[PDB]
Formats: sequence, C-alpha cells, structure tokens
Amino acid sequence: AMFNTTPINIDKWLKENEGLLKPPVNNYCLHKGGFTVMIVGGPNERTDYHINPTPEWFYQKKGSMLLKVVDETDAEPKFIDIIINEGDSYLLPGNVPHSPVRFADTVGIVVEQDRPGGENDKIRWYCSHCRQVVHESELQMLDLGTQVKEAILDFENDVEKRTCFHCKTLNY
Amino acid sequence: AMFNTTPINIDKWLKENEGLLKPPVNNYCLHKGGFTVMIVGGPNERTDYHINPTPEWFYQKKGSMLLKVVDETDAEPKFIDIIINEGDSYLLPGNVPHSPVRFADTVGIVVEQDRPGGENDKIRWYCSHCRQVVHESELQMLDLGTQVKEAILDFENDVEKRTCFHCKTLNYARPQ
Ligand code: NI
Ligand code: NI
Ligand code: NI
Ligand code: NI
Repeated sequence: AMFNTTPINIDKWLKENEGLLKPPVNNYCLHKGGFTVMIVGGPNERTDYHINPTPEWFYQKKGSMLLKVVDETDAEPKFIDIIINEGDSYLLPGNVPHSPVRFADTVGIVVEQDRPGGENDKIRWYCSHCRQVVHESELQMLDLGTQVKEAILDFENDVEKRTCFHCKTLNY
Repeated sequence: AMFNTTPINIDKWLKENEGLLKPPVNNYCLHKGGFTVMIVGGPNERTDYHINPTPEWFYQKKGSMLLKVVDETDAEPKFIDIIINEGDSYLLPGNVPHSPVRFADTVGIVVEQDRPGGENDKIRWYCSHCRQVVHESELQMLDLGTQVKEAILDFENDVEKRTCFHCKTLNYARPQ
C-alpha cells in the first residue's frame, strides 16, 4: 500500500534509458496511477489519429514536434498542424483527434489521466486523397499501448482496411 | 479552434511575465479544462498540508523545491521531505497529505486534474511541536481555490483552532 517518494531526473533517465524509446510510438511511462506521465522520443512512424475522451498535455523538453489535430466543433472538419517547439507547453482537450509527428533526437513529455467508466479511446485513420475516415478502431479500455500497437500493425497488414471506402485509395 | 491551438513557450512567457510568479500569488495558470497546468515560483510556504483525492504531478524547470508529504500507510505516520531537484519529475498520488515548499528564483510546473464530485479536498495542519493533527477543514467542490485562502484566514484568526489540544503549542498558518 506504500507509494513512491523518489523523483526521477529526466536528463539522467534519458542518459541511461533513451534507447528504450522505440518505434512506432517511442514512449515510456515514467509514472503511472491517476496520471500516466510519458516521455516520448522520435522519429515516430505513424499516420493514425488518437481519440482520447480526456485531455492531454504536451511539453517539448528538447526539439520540436508536430501535433496534427482535427477540429470537429463545426459541421465539417478542420485539419490543423500544431507546431510545438522546444520549451512549448500545450493542453489538448478530450475528444480532439490528434496525430503526433515526432523527429529524431527530440524529447517530449506527455501527461494523460486515467479514463472513467465508459469512455473508450479510438484510433482513426484519414484518407491521404479525400480525407474521409478510412478506418476506425475502438480500443477495449485496457493495456492501451499494446493495443495502439496491434491496431497499427493490423492496419499495416490489412489492405481492405487501408482502402478508403469512399475514393478507394489504398492508404500507403 | 473553439479550443486553443496555440502552445506557450515557457522561456518566453517567463521573460514576459516573471513578476506574475512573485508572492503572494506565486502560481500562474497556463492551461485550464480537464487538467489545470500551473507555473509556479517562490519563495512560498505555508504550514498547511493539502489533501487531493486526485494526483498532482510536479516538474522543476529551474531550481529545486521541497515537497513535504505524510505517509499514512502504517500505524505511525512518516513525515517525508521529497526534494525535487531541477529537471526532476515526480507523481504524487491522491490522498497523500502534502505541503509544497518553494524557494526564491525557482520555476515549477504543476499538473492537476478536475475532481470527480463525490470526494472533497481537505486542508490540514500538524502541530509543529508534536506533529499531531491540530486542525482540518473540508473544502467545497464548486468553489475552487478561493475556499483555500478562506480556510487559511479562518485558521489564522481562530487561536483555539491554532492551539494543539495535546501539547498546547500555539501553531501558525505561515512561518513565524
Ligand atoms: Ni493521445
Ligand atoms: Ni479517400
Ligand atoms: Ni496540492
Ligand atoms: Ni502539539
């Protein structure tokens, strides 16, 4: 029933563990329980969009990142690139689909909060040609991380899944 | 963007707004809504310990801080000072009595989440002499952060709440 009282120095953690940052997500959990505190490297290797019913906080300790987001507040979508430079703080709200584009030799922090009872995450792809939803997978509420891996992998393998229903483009 | 799509450079924000971080209001709120993301300078201390039904994440951008916690896991309490050095990340779990000590020209980030609605925040004072609980107050849900300075003032101005029942030590809301 005892809890950790030992802080972790990011620089030192990085000096020792930066190799633990592995594709296609490049993340590791520094702390868990109530919040998940991730440290993320690059370059990451994905085109998928995360939908998380809770908010997400990004801070770039080193280098810059690209947070592609979709604004769905109004009748039709807005596809926006949010450049988060070194030293940049940014809080993304619940339900905003987002696709972090990460580069080599960069370090970011991502804080997430645990999800309540009935709020499933989703992983979504958009068509490079027409920008309709190509494929959407709802994630089953546990071990999110190995599910966000087995969905990309299953996407990478399923050509009928990678095919836009609308314009019929095969999404690379 | 009916939400913010504009990140904040903390270094540039600091050059611009360093004075916001001065006492008595040493915390500035960079982002709100689901998470409350604060940037916090010093010096700042109070005798009180906060009890958050949810976790608090600390990160020291510049300089170190002192996070005093009570571990209530066993029969006797354990009063631990967690030193959070520059560049340190630390997750504090829910329901851990805690009391942040911040020092002059330091910079911190704190991240907290908006509470469920059925478990309140508490504010608590331990005797400086015998470390027995001297006073505790439950905080209201709807009124966030303003019920705090109201509870410190109330503690400050009531001597019998300020007095330890056990050793009779006159306690304070702040050092000296
Ligand atoms: Ni996400
Ligand atoms: Ni298409
Ligand atoms: Ni607190
Ligand atoms: Ni006492």
